[PDB]
Order: sequence, then C-alpha cells, then structure tokens
Amino acid sequence: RGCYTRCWKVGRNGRVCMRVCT
Repeated sequence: RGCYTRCWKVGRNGRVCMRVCT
C-alpha cells in the first residue's frame, strides 16, 4: 500500500497532475 505523485502533459494548453495510489 502507499501513494505517489504523478504528472503528464495534457491537451494543448497546459498540463495535469494526478496522485496515484497503490
């Protein structure tokens, strides 16, 4: 168990960050 930070470029006007948990 645990969590980690994730990020990636999305669309064509900025990026997005997600917090995956596993």
